[PDB]
Amino acid sequence: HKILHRLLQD
Amino acid sequence: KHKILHRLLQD
Amino acid sequence: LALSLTADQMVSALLDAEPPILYSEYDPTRPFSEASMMGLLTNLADRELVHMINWAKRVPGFVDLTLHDQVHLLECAWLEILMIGLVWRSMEHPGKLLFAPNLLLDRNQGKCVEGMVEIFDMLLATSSRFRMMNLQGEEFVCLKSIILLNSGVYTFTLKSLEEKDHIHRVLDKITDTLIHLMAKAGLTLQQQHQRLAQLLLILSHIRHMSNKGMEHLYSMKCKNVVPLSDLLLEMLDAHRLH
Amino acid sequence: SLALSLTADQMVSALLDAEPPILYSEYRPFSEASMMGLLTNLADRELVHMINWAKRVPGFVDLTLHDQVHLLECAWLEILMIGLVWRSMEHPGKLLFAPNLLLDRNQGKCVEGMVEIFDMLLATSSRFRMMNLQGEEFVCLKSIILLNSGVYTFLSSTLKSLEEKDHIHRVLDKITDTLIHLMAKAGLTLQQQHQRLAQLLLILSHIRHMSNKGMEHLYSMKCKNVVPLSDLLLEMLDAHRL
Ligand SMILES: COC(=O)C1=C(C(=O)OC)[C@@H]2O[C@H]1C(c1ccc(O)cc1)=C2c1ccc(O)cc1
Ligand SMILES: COC(=O)C1=C(C(=O)OC)[C@@H]2O[C@H]1C(c1ccc(O)cc1)=C2c1ccc(O)cc1
Repeated sequence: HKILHRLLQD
Repeated sequence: KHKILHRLLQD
Repeated sequence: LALSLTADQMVSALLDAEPPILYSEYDPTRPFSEASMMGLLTNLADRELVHMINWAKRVPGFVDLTLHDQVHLLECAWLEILMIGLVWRSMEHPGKLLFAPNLLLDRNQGKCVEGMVEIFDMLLATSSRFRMMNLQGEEFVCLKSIILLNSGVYTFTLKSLEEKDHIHRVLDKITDTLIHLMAKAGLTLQQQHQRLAQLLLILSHIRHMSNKGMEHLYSMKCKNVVPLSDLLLEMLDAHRLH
Repeated sequence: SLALSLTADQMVSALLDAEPPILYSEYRPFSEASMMGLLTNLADRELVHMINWAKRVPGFVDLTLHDQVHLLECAWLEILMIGLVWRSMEHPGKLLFAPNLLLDRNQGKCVEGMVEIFDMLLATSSRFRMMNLQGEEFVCLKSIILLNSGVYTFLSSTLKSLEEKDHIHRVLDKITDTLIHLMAKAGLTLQQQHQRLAQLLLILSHIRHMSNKGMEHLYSMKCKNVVPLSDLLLEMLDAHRL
């Protein structure tokens, strides 16, 4: 549930 | 077979 | 013919074609189980389907279609139609789904059916959207008719593409009728197109719920939780779940 | 503020500018694994660009990270499929997955369960062709899918969650205004405008249906291990059963 979170910040 | 719905659509 | 109806005559026809609200076979002597709750909902849905078939025949344009195309549209849309009905009946019962007048359930109650509470939450959400938007009954019967004609239209030799064109013309009349209602209700021109879009976008959510609904019903059928009527088995089979 | 102040022309310009690029597949005969491998490899690369496009959809960066994550988890396959359909417009009977992976129905469907999905995608593409969907309209529809698909599945009941949903609904209304503007510019009558707008939004119901079906196929491929699903793909897929 976190790779997407990471792409959104990145 | 003859579908039940197809028959109900005629009544 | 449907295309020569005015807006007012379209609304009149759809209000008149409305099926009744049916009672559940709810037996309050015993507690619910997964099987008993699912038995109640499937028995209700099965009785409601017979009235729906008779309602569909009264939706303008529907009887011009061949029996095969009528069958396909109802097979595609039946659960969407039951669901929009339910959300409509539930509007003025915040937190609850009015399956029937004697079967008014909150989310906790059908947590007792595995995988049901997800669907229930979506249905309550929709009912809340409708309440907030203040959906009117005349708008509701147009939306229900749009679902019948639209959901199976894109999955339809030469008789094919006149049948598809007839459907799109009737759908255009139902748009015309929606805008007319909104204009008569005093909405501005910009408010009219904004509300039309808001209502039609809800149909995507209704499709979604129906899809999730169908997969749950299939899983219930496949775990032998409840016996389904021969009619429901065939409607469910059209969605060809796997 | 930023997005609610744009003119219709500026909205359209912003959405056109934010468009992601067309990606290539890999550069003889296919198999089941090699076919889905190309599509999953592709989808995975397309997802990375989609996130960057989402950030440029006016309104989107106003939302919390949680909410942007939820919208993308709900919308992603609908967005990939509308792109595909758009790309395939000028290729009757074929899906342009990438410029070098143009796939017919006529292609011996080595993937099992893929044909019903393909057919639905083709019928949508034929619908956009019939309609003469314009690029400016397409970018509006794709933004509506992003913003709409997850909007009712916000089960959060607080004052920060209603102000947020009202903001997404305000942005959605703007995209509606923008669509209407395009149609007015194109010289459509008010009656033609409302009809076309309805026509386009009813296609989104069909797109949702395709995504729902597509997702089930994907989850069943996950369980086979014959295809290497990427880490991000596993997570997006996880979100639809979670
Ligand atoms: C128990 O949770 C779910 O499996 C369902 C629904 C939902 O949980 O309602 C909150 C809903 O979709 C099903 C359902 C239904 C359940 C059994 C059937 O034979 C047919 C339909 C439904 C149904 C919807 C409307 C209606 O008039 C009758 C049944
Ligand atoms: C059996 O065929 C199906 O699994 C699918 C599709 C269909 O066969 O044609 C689109 C479609 O939905 C899936 C799919 C897809 C396949 C693998 C993925 O990792 C992600 C998406 C698809 C896909 C859609 C768009 C895109 O840009 C890439 C893949």
